[PDB]
Amino acid sequence: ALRNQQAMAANLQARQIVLQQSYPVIQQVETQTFDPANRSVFDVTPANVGIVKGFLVKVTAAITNNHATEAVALTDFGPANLVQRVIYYDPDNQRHTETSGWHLHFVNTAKQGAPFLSSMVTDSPIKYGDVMNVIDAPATIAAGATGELTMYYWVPLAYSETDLTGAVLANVPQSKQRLKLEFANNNTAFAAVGANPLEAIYQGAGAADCEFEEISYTVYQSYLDQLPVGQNGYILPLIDLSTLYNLENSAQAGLTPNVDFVVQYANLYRYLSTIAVFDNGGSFNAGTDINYLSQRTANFSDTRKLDPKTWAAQTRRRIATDFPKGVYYCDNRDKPIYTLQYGNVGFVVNPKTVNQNARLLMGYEYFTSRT
Amino acid sequence: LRNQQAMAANLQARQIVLQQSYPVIQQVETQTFDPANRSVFDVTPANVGIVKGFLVKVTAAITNNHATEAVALTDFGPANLVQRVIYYDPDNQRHTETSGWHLHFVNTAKQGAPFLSSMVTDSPIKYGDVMNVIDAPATIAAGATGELTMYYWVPLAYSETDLTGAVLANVPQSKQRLKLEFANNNTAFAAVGANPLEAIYQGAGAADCEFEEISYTVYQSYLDQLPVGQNGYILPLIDLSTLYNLENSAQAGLTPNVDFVVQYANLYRYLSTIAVFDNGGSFNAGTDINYLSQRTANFSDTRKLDPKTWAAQTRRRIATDFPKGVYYCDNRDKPIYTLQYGNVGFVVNPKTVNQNARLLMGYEYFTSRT
Amino acid sequence: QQAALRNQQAMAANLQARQIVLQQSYPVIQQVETQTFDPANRSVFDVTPANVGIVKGFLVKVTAAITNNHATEAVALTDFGPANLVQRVIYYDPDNQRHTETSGWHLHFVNTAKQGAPFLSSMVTDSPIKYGDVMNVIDAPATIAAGATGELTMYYWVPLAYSETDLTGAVLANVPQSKQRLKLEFANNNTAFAAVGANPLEAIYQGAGAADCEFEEISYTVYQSYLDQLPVGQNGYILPLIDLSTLYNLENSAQAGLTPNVDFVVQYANLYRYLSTIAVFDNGGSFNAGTDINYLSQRTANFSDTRKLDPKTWAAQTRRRIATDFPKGVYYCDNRDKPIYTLQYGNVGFVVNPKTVNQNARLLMGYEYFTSRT
Ligand SMILES: [Cl-]
Ligand SMILES: [Cl-]
Ligand code: NA
Ligand code: NA
Ligand code: NA
Ligand code: NA
Ligand code: NA
Ligand code: NA
Ligand code: NA
Repeated sequence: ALRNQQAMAANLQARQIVLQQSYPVIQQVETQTFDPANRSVFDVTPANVGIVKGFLVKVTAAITNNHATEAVALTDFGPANLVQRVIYYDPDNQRHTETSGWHLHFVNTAKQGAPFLSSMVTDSPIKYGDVMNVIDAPATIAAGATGELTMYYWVPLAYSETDLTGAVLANVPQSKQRLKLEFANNNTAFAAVGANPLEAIYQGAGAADCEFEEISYTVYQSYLDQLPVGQNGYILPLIDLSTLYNLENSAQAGLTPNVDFVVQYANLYRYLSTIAVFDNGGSFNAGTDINYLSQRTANFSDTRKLDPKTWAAQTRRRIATDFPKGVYYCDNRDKPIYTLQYGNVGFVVNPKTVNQNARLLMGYEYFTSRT
Repeated sequence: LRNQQAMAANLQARQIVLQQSYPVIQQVETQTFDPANRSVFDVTPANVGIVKGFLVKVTAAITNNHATEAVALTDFGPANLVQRVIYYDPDNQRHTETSGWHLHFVNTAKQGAPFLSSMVTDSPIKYGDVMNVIDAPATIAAGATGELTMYYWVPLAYSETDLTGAVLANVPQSKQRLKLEFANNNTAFAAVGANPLEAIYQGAGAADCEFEEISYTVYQSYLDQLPVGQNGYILPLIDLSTLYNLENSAQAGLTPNVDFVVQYANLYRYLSTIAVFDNGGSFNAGTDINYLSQRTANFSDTRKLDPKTWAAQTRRRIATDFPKGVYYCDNRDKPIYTLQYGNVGFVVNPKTVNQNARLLMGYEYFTSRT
Repeated sequence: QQAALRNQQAMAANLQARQIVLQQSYPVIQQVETQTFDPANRSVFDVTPANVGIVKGFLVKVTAAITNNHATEAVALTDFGPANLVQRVIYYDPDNQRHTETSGWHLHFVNTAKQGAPFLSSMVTDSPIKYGDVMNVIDAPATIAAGATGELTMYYWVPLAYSETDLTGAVLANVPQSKQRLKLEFANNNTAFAAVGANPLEAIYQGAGAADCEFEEISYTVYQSYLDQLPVGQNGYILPLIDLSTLYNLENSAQAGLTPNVDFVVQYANLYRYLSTIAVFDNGGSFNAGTDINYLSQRTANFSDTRKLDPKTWAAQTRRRIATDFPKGVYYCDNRDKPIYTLQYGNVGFVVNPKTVNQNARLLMGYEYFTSRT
């Protein structure tokens, strides 16, 4: 136990020194403009330099609705669905995050404490506001019109700007990293009336005649350069750099009215946050199809069994607003769910109404060691 | 000497408790009723671990049975769904005893923004007021029924990380008492021209408004699995021997252009002060006040400010203004504390004073159990 | 050789004394002066603050009534609007040393940057309880119609100390001999109103009725924030000597010579530790939302850019700092945790590579920095 306490102390000190001595850099890695009808999957090759903290991905797109008369309107996720999936592999080909664009975006929001890169509305007479359209998409695209969209995603390796847990040391000249981006295409972006809008950007009677004109992306890599050297070479937080900080998502089915649907935290990961999306057969409701949600331990005791509005209240304290309809969030950052500290734990949803093809899309944020 | 070590130990124990125990939020009671029959309830919380506070959810349906006239929300609106709250701990010592609106304003001051609100942004992703956590229709038309939702946090512990004021109830045995007095058909509706201070809706149809029903659910927040050491449970004795209370009072006797001073009592460490200028039923946006201040006898004013400048300081604390006639003062970093009664006072020099004018004061403070 | 231990010890002593001062003294905010005037008669004032204890800064309240006397045309707020009620502010301490010397718009943008949101603004929420813009702390009508009179209110915080907890830059004002001086150069009928097609940079309103707009009056009230009842010890008053011997200043400048697709570089001077940088691209009177820029960057002598970004990505970083965008053509850069200091690395420069350059284009730079009094 002394070897550990000292190991953690050494790690923190090394982290603190790296942060004080190195200088942060953010620089463009690659940009590409394309038509997803031609290609929608791209493998970006990050530069191998210093300690890598994450990637900021700018995505723009132009969409045209050529329907003769009908419009389409943004889905609840909208531009967050411009990227369908993101997967990162480090120089040792160890996979870190692999999740959907919508889940990654919701975590970006949770970590910011407000809708990611949004512009807050105030009474200021000075002309602050949505000036630069950092994340933007027209509410509707009428028949015959073309809309322009902009979206940003932060793909994290390091947990934060000050906590390097999960960061990647990329100083091995011949071992490349891989950032795979799978973009939306005409098939995923447009949903007909009555179809499931989960993965779509726009939905409406004009959907069949909507097409992307183009999508463009620019990946910026954030890293620390001029790493401090000491009496043993680079001073590095060994625990930070051998821990993976990942996001992943999965789908669970088998819900029945008034019965507890339990999703066990199946791995021995340290779960920092959990997102549960109740895709009630293509319908996304504002809590009205749920009796309660909870986190429960094998001891059968609930640590937070709450009605939907009260559950939402806790989230409002975290992001200053509510996540979209049917999206529920749970913060476990200070005391991560770890099944080896207490019995197995489960995330619980007791549904009031269950439509055909109902399912819970689970999104997790967690730490785990490489070994 | 000493103390340095007493506080050092208290803080160490607090840290161990926060690190080792596990937080739980649990429903302890729910009830639906008709205020025509009853509006005062005494909730019995569970005696388990260290209790931090209670989240009280209140929902109500209001029917405007008037034939042709509507009513509209007052400035406090749903914050008046609970008229008063009183908490007694296992040792029969009272902590908070205040109005629902004062409790709500403190919840907002502590959050740094309107309590449990949804902030509006340009995000195209559909975040927003999706769940209507705190909600009430702006107006209820003649013949219509409106649905309202309100939440209040009754604190024992000062915060999630500062357990000062928390209550140990894992042992006490004796019961705790959380008393709640709800709005009723006599307090919720104000006629045009009547004082709207304690009401939820005001308007020409008020006389014919009534509650269809009210429901409440109390959730208790506490720490379980308390850490044990040599001498036994590791506990922050100072935290648990200190009361963190909210209290209200009313003062009258205001006259144009004369300093109206409300004295702070001794012994209490006042963290915040709220003063509501109920100018005879009229609530104005500072236009009826010359200035407000906090003053020490023989040391003058530490912050004598015009109303807008006073409001500017508040905008730095809650990112907006409190409702008309509601003034806030933050003294958290250096609490008002006098060894002599009234060695410090809160001042309001009114420009205009209507009949039946008064200041409704609200205080947040720390004080020793002994 | 070494002996640098002195610095280490000096820093510790400075921090200890700062803490003692913060713990023992009591904060006071007090009105020092209020005046109502007609800008046609005068617009420059020199305020003499009180010499009491350690001065942290000044909160300046400014109100105005503007009438648009045009027979038919209206005027509308410029992007800066009421932030241009004060054109320039300059502070001198008792030793007659200059601290902040900048434009009202720059001071206001820094007030916003340090708050983490539009300065003293009222956010909008779904709360049914009537919070909101109740007190109109900073306010100005979006337009003033022909024949109408509009009322404005704006506030500026002129900092001496860096913050309420970091007294770096604060001023000890106890010498009865020499007075401090806070100079305010206000807007007047020649700066506040821009005709259609004229440069709106320094104006409050712009539009077809501008030539007939006039101030009815402007009023200001200066409140001084300071620490009184300073703690004493064996060696007398306990005081953070480094904090009180360091200047925390805001200054602005102007540079021209931009050409399409060529890097325009503005060098940071040596000795100053730059906490933030603001660059306003006054493209010949046109202020655009990034569309006239290829990219912006901060660069060191080594061709090494630490953040060469396209305008929207640059704007994204700013949204993380103030929760919204600064007005069109206004770009912000936060270097608070690692201040730009040309001694730490080679010379450093702020870069703008413009896509389009109109005649009379220029970059207006605003800086926040720390520097030794000596
Ligand atoms: Cl009943
Ligand atoms: Cl005059
Ligand atoms: Na192809
Ligand atoms: Na609502
Ligand atoms: Na009645
Ligand atoms: Na009372
Ligand atoms: Na306003
Ligand atoms: Na003029
Ligand atoms: Na200068």
